[PDB]
Amino acid sequence: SGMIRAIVRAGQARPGPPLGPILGQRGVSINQFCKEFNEKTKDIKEGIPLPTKIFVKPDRTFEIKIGQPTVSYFLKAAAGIEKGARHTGKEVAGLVTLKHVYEIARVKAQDDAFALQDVPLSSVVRSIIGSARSLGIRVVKDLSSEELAAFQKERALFLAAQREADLAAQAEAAKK
Amino acid sequence: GVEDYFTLYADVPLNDMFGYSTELRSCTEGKGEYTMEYSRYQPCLPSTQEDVINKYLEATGQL
Amino acid sequence: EALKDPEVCTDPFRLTTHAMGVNIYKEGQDVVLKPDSEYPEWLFEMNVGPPKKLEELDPETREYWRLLRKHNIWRHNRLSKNRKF
Amino acid sequence: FREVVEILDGKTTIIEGRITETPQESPNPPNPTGQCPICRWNLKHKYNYEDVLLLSQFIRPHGGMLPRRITGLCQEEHLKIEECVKMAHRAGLLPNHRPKLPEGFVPKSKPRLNRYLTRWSPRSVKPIYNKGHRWNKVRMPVGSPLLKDNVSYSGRPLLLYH
Amino acid sequence: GSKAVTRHRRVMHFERQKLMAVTEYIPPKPTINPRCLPPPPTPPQEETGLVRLLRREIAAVFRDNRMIAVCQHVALSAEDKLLLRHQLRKHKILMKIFPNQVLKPFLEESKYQNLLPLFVGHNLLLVSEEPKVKEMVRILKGIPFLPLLGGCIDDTILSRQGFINYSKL
Amino acid sequence: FKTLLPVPTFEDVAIPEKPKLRFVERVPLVPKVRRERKNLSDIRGPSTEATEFTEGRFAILALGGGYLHWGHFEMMRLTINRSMDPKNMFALWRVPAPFKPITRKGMGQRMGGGKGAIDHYVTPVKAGRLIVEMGGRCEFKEVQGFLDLVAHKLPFPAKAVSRETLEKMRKDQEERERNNQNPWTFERIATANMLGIRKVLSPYDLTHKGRYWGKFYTPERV
Amino acid sequence: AAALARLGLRAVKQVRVQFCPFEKNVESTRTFLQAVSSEKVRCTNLNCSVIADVRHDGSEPCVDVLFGDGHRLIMRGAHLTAQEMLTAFASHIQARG
Amino acid sequence: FKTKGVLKKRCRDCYLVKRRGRWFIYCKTNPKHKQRQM
Amino acid sequence: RNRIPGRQWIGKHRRPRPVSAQAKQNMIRRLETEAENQYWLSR
RNA sequence: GGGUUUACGACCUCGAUGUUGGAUCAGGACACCCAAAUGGUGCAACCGCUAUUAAAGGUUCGUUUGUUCAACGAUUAAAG
Ligand SMILES: [Mg+2]
Ligand SMILES: [Mg+2]
Ligand SMILES: [Mg+2]
Ligand SMILES: [Mg+2]
Ligand SMILES: [Mg+2]
Ligand SMILES: [Mg+2]
Ligand SMILES: [Mg+2]
Ligand SMILES: [Mg+2]
Ligand SMILES: [Mg+2]
Ligand SMILES: [Mg+2]
Ligand SMILES: [Mg+2]
Ligand SMILES: [Mg+2]
Ligand SMILES: [Mg+2]
Ligand SMILES: [Mg+2]
Ligand SMILES: [Mg+2]
Ligand SMILES: [Zn+2]
Ligand SMILES: [Zn+2]
Repeated sequence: SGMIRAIVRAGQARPGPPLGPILGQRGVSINQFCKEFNEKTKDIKEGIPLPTKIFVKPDRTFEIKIGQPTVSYFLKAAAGIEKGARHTGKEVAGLVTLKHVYEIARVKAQDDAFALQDVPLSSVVRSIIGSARSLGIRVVKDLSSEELAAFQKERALFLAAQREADLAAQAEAAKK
Repeated sequence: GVEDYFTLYADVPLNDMFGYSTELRSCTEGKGEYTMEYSRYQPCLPSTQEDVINKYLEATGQL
Repeated sequence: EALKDPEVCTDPFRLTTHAMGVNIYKEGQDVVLKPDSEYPEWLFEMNVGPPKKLEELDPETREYWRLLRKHNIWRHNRLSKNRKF
Repeated sequence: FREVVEILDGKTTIIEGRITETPQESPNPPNPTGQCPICRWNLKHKYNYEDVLLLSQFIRPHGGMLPRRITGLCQEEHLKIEECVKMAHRAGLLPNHRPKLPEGFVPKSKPRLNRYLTRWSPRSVKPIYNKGHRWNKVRMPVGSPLLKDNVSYSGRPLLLYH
Repeated sequence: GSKAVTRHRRVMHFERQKLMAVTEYIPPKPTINPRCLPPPPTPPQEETGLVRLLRREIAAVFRDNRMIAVCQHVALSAEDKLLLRHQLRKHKILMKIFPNQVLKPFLEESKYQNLLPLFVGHNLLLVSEEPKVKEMVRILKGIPFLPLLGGCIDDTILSRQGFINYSKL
Repeated sequence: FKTLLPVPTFEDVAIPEKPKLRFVERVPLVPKVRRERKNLSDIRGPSTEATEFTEGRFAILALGGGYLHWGHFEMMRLTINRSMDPKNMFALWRVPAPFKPITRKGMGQRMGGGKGAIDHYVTPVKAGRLIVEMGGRCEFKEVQGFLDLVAHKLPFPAKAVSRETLEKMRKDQEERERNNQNPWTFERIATANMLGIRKVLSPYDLTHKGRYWGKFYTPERV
Repeated sequence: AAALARLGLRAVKQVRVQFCPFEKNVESTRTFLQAVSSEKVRCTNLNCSVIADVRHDGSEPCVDVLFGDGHRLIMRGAHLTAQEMLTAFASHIQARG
Repeated sequence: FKTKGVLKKRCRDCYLVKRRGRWFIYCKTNPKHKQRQM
Repeated sequence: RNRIPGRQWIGKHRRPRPVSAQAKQNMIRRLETEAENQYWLSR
């Protein structure tokens, strides 16, 4: 039938949308796919998302190809934040060191993309740096002793003020 | 949803739910069924508010 | 159906000590930070800031023409914004 | 000229291309330095729909026109020659430049009305029932306006709308 | 009587109509049309940085490496293209793609004029140091409709049969 | 294969504050109480003011004469504000607010009795005057595309021109008026009073040179 | 390639293009090969075998299509255009099969 | 068919053809894009 | 059928009678005569 | 663009161009209500809504009102 891309959680493979109707229209069952995915990713920490490609054949059979997790997840973990920044460039979400970037690149090099592409780690580090720039996470050369926490305190205060301002704007739009 | 059967929740006003079992069955070939219960109140949209106000005025006669 | 709950257990210290998100499998084994005597120099010999400019690149290398093609695509996209089809 | 031939011998189809001899340009043109065929053979503003000996040089055996990138005419001369070939085909010249339909040649129809200098197509023009008054008169177009630059030996302009 | 400024174009007096018709503009018309007149001399086009870079790269490729194989660039899926690229970089052989508009003049100016019938359609330049055609033909045999056009092995132009013979040698 | 041409880069242009078009009032802050005559000379003839660019690079040129009222002003303002990019483009007016009072009379009134009552205000526009002038770090293709609509919806014929297109059309008009072939020109005949043509001509034709007729302007008339 | 992909080539077994790339009349045959060996033509049917025979002294470029109706379309293309060969092959495939 | 004074292609699959002396915007995917120049 | 409103050559809507080549030639001839006149009236 | 309504003008008639509605007979235009051939639809079907072409033929009977109109009753393929 064709190939389907899906970013699925490690062990949280539910038989509902946004993956149920697609596979159902393709013809493949959903419970079989969820079982196979859970048995294939049971060794993975339940919760982290990873892209996978499902090749559905004309005889209603399917094969699964699982790769490395999402770079956004890798960066959020390495920075210690739950959600990225809204206004990229104007605000800073986290702080990741080139060491952490190199480790992320080394763990991610063994995927479909960077396997089909014989490319050294330099370009993968560049891709990770670009992804971090898009997420809004700064990459300092060598700065992590306690100033990471010094910036984390200001970031938490900024997030609190942002939540209060968002609630105030919602209340204003409600009473207007 | 579970399997070949999706379950979609929504918050629809009661004034807009009249005659919905004849439309849902029409678009689902008689296979779709729905259940609804009163949830909460909210400020009505200006169009239906103007509609019910004009209805009240025409009921009490004078404009 | 959300992200991993483990996120910066001890943010002031653990994040500086090493990265915890590199470990993917359920068996918790975090890798050491591998101090600066391990990674090669190309890691630090790359731009970690804003990108370069077309008025700063020299028109005899390939990245100059790559950025010029990017700018040409941008200009074509800006011009084709009035597609009435 | 190249010809495509097909050979069927027991559920085996053979498609072949055969190149035959073609006539070339005459050796002595009057204006060799001209880039265009017509404008170098000095036929510019000289031909018409009657000059079939010139209009039939570049057309397909089924009456179709030939591409400009293959012929070499300048755009205006190409458009003029296209309109002249259309007018000749409508007037009845070039009768052997039509497809041979042995099944359709038997059911004869109404006799062909004689015409010449026909601008539009006979199956697309509607009859002018009002015809207008003297101040607003619905004139009938005759010939093409692309041939308005031809040499006029009498000096009078060609009446393209009458 | 209408005003001096109206909306109905205010049809003029007959004398003014005649004056307008007489004073109408007449454009200058030359004796001979300049379109397919003998054209002006050639406006020599100047070389740019892109074509200079391409010429320099092609010269460096033809000067430095030894095995220069010419293959037909087949339109396959990019995933299979990346797979062949991986299999090529495994044996340390690379593939290049150059525009014909910059490759044909360089080829006919250099000593590789005998490769002209090879560089008309889509092209793939297999470039490698230490020519090892055995593994190359081994990995090209897996794909049936990717035909080896030809190439040169240390200033020796060979066809597909020549490449097969050099591999078996 | 095609060559890679460089792209135009705009850095010297500065987007001012409030780049959108300002709101125009239907009636001036002080209404004209005294009723004025409808001088049609403010439409007749070529425009003398607002004929050149001030700070922008594109504009809406009026190839004819007419009146602009609050409906036209609101149309232009709304269309330009909703179709422009306030981060890279700015627009400004070149015609004043409606100031000329227009009188009207009720239906069923016979002729005479005096002047009517002021109904609305208009802005006189002559041929060759700019209406809206735009600038910024944008090209002309998109601006022309979204300004042709306003130029068409304007009463008089209008075009979306730029500096280059305006200079090009003016130089083309000069070239035509200088390489004209026939020796007889409207200007020459009217200035010399040949054939006694001043009897049918107008005293303003000596300056209009046959290019302006009432409120209309023919740019191909030398 | 698109005209072939929108044709349903599932009813063809083998297509072999035998040519010599060192000639002066193999342009049409090379483009025919590249059009019949495109990715869409590959994915519309995987049972087909597309062979590209490269010789040096054959001097007669040609194409041979054997399809499962027991049919054999043989076209010795020395002067035909690629477009004409494409249209002929497509019309024959849609006529038989 | 809609009889209009100014024809314009409403999608990339509309084709403009001259038939019976008029211009026609024909569309095979969206038949509601059928326009006829009056 | 095609009526001219009002009088033929008076109102806002008149007869659209065009200018002919004969009238153009006559005007050009008169202009040439007047040009020769204003030349002879120069010195 | 047309000249159906009201108005504007006051050009032909004041040694007369008799003024609303109806009865009889209707001529014509199409900007088609029906009947006919089609296109698009958010056209499933029955009903519809628009647009194109076509004017040879039709376009009801009653209560109230002087009424043209208007409301209402029963129909028609329609009650232009
Ligand atoms: Mg690149
Ligand atoms: Mg007057
Ligand atoms: Mg207008
Ligand atoms: Mg009259
Ligand atoms: Mg009149
Ligand atoms: Mg009347
Ligand atoms: Mg009036
Ligand atoms: Mg009177
Ligand atoms: Mg009077
Ligand atoms: Mg009277
Ligand atoms: Mg009498
Ligand atoms: Mg009648
Ligand atoms: Mg009609
Ligand atoms: Mg009907
Ligand atoms: Mg009738
Ligand atoms: Zn020519
Ligand atoms: Zn369309």
